[PDB]
Formats: sequence, structure tokens, C-alpha cells
Amino acid sequence: MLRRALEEAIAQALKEMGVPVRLKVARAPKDKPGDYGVPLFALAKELRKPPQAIAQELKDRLPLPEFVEEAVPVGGYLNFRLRTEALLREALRPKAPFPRRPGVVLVEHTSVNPNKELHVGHLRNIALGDAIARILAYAGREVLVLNYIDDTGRQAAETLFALRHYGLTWDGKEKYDHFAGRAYVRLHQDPEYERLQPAIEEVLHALERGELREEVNRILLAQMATMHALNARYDLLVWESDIVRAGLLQKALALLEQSPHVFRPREGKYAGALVMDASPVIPGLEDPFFVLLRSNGTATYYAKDIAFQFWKMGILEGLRFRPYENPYYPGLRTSAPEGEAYTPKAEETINVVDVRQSHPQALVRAALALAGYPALAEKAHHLAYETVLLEGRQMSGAVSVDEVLEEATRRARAIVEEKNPDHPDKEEAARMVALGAIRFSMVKTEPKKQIDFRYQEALSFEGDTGPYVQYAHARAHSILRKAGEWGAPDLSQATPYERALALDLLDFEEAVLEAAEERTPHVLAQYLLDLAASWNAYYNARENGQPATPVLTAPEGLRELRLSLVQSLQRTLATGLDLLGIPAPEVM
Repeated sequence: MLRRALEEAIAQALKEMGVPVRLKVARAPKDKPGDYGVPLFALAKELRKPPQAIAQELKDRLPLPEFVEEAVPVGGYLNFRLRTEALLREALRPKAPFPRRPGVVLVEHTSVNPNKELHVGHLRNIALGDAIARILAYAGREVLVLNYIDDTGRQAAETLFALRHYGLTWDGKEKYDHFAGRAYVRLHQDPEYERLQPAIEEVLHALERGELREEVNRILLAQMATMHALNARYDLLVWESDIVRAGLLQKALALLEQSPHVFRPREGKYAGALVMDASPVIPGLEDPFFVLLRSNGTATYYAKDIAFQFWKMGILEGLRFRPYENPYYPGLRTSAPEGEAYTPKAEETINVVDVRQSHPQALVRAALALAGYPALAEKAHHLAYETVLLEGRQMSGAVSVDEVLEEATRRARAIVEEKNPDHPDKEEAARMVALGAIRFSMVKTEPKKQIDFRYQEALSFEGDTGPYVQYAHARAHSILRKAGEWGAPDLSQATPYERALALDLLDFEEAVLEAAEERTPHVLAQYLLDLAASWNAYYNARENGQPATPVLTAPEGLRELRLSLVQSLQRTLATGLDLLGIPAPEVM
């Protein structure tokens, strides 16, 4: 790479001076001394010395990489001006996935109750999870995506009960999970809903015995059509009923009771209950006692989360897998009564979860440590996200994802009819634009921030949207289409326009790696907006009454240079878009 190669050379140089710390390089101020710079303020106080002195010091013991023209200590920072030729050369170089590093990173996302159609709240979950999974894989990690199916849940029991109680029969045409959702909705609007609890408990009991799996599977298959349309990928399916058969709960409980911090208080407000004292691993807690088993003997959700986490990291075994029959994913495997025994042996796990319906990371963290796995305790991550509104409306009093998809595809279709009335396949074009608008919207905003999805705004080819980035890709690609083949670029003919654009291209890999390391897809999304903006300003530039950056009319040497730069940009946008699950239309 370039930026990382620079940080590596700086780190190595910092060790030869004493301080074994690693500093991050970042784009230097707008039109200032250099292209990249490193701050020396964190060390300025950690060493009680003038920042400007540390910068000059670093400059003195830093062997310049061949691509660096000059290093300049600038008030606290040490800036680097790159050699234009090397800069261009690195910008033109093809960018591909990084070297593979062994060690499974298990990403769990989606995992919705299999009792009705998906809703907007589930959109962000899927988009965020799929994106981080794709980004991590590209960054070199061995990734596996798991979808947890709670087939024994009360929510599934309620819909199955409703379908029978109301004597509803599938018409054979309505999307099955929508049919189930209607039944669920009628049940909850029923005046005698409370009086029906005993009858619902009876179905719950049969459901818990694993006797209604096929009925649940019918709903899941229809939900999966939505997952597929959202361009999400899955490797494994794990069913709650299989988790029960595997005895993960009891095994986890038996392993935990070996700990001196896992015991049953003989008296107090926990008497008879099995509790885990997390204080020895988690300081500062009013009550460091997580209940695993209530006094009545009933297992807690915390105990079950621990059991499952243990299996994910190979601490426990019991789950068996086989091919999952479905029309969307040929390689998808599901847990089942019969199959090959398997554990992902994950080095790291990532759970994509709603900020509200979430459990404290402290739980599994402490459980992993107390069980004697302090290292793995630091590798159990959570990716919590905020609520998603539809047209400024909260969906908790609702619109299905399938409807948002159809309505967005509807509007996209109209947009493709006017901007390109002669487009060969307009439907495929509309699908890509709608999907891009949705996938990009769901991930461009920091997870901690709330999102308000508005159709027109999200679909606009002019705003900070997926279609905007897609259009920049199609524009760049159309130029290459018209150019045909071209020869060797003449780097010496580069103007400040080529340099500025090439430099933005040098930030792509860092955006990908930071997003992967921090588990923040929005960083990649934001980079793509910036790159698309840079490409547009570059394309639109004019001076003295004429285009200032023409490609096809540029003289020999310059034409080739611009074509290679245009190619690098189109490839970077196509690759970036793909990591966010967004297709890259060639014609728009």
C-alpha cells in the first residue's frame, strides 16, 4: 500500500528512538505543506516535550520511503509531500482483497422471529451486518455469517396458533410470511386476546418440543426471499430447537459451576438461584450478580446467550449441520437433528443488534473470562444500531420491508424511464438503483445515530445517496466504453487535476481497513461519497470556456493517463459499492 507503508516506516523509526507507539497518518490540510501528516501531540505530553521538537526528531531518524518527496515538520505535525510520479503509479495500481489471515470471525445478523414479514427495523440490521461481513472478508479475514432462528419462541407460537384458531388457509399466491403476519395481527387485535393465553401456551409447548418446525420453516423461507432481495449473504442457520437437542445450555451451566464465582446463595434475595459473580472480572458494579438459573429452576436468557457464545468459539460442541433446502443460497447450511458435527471455532464474534433489545456485553465477556478464556472475552463484539424511521414515522404502531422495496423500485423505475428511455433492461436497472438507495442509506449513518428513510431523498442521483455513487461509476465506465483499448499512460503530462484525484484514490484501502478494524461500514460509505464527489468535480471542471479535464480529446500520453485514472476510479467505486452490497450499473 502507501499510507500504511508510511505508518510502518514511522513506527519502526519511533522504536529506534525509544517510544514503541504507533501513529496514524491522515490527509494533510487543504493545500498545505504536504499530502499526509502525522500528529505528535499525544506524545508531546506523554514525553513532556515540544511537539515541534518530536516532529523534527522523527524527521531526523526517518528513512524516507522512495515515494516520499520530502518530510516537513509543521507545528506539531510531521507532514509528507509525495513524489507525484509515485503517487500516480500507486493510484493506478489495481486494488484487490488483502492476504488471507486464518481464524474465523463469526458475524451474526438478521436473526428475526420467524413469525411474520420483516419490517423496517430489520433493514438496518441486515444492511449493517452484511456490509461488515463483506468488508472484513475483503480485508483478509476468514468470515462466516450466521442467522439464528428462534423456532421455539412465543412469537412463533402466537402466529401458528392464530393461523389455526382463525381457520385461515393460504391462498397459494400471497407471500407466505405476509399471510402469517396478517394472522398474527388479527390475534393481537382480538378483544379476547388475554382469554386465549392458555390455548397459546398449548401450541408453545408443542413448538418447544420441536413438533412444529416445518410450519415455522414455511414462514422462514418467505422471509428469506426478502433477505435475498436485500443482497445479504448467509453461511449458517442455527435453530433454537437444535440448540436444545445439542444440550448446550446444560453443558455451559456445568462448565460455569466449576468456577468459584458461580454458586447458589443459600440465603438472601438469590437463595436457591444459580448466580455468576462478575465482579472479579468486571470492576465497578452495584450488583455484579447475573442470574443463570432462577430459584424455580428456569434458565435465564443470559445463561442461554452464554451457552451459544461458547459454541461459537468452540468451547462447547453438540450442533450438527446439513444442506439447507432453499432457492436462494446453494451453499447455505443449517443445524439439524442429523448432520456433521461442527463448531466455527471463532476467534472473534460480532452480533449485530438493536440498541434496545440487547444484552450487556459484560455478560458473555465475564462468562468467557470466568470460564478461563480471558483472551476470547475481548473478542466478543456487539454492533448496536439505532432506530430507523420511514418518512419521519416510527414503525412501532407499520410497513414491511417488502413494501419499502416495491415502492422504492417503483420510483426508481420512473427515474430510469426519463434519464435513459432507451435503456435495454429497465427493470434490472430499477432494481439496482432501489437496492443501492436502500443499502447505502442503511449504512452511511453511524450506527449510534437514528435514520429517517425518505424515498425521494434516498433515491436522488444528486444527494449523498447510493444512486449518486452508482451514477459516478456509470459515468466513468461510459467513458471507458467509448475509448476502447489504450496504451501506456504518460505520467509526466499529469496536471493538478490528475494529482488531486489520484490522491483521493490512495485513501480507499485505509477506508476499507479502518471500517474493518473498527467495525464501522459508514467510514467506507462516507469515503465513497467523497470519492464520487471528487470524480464529479474532476469531470465537470472547466477553464477558459472549455473542459479542463477532457479524456477523449486529450493529446497522446495524456489521454492514456486519464483513461487509466478513470479506470482506477470506476474499479474503486465498483469494488467499494460491492462491499456495501450495492450493485454498480454500467448504464444509467
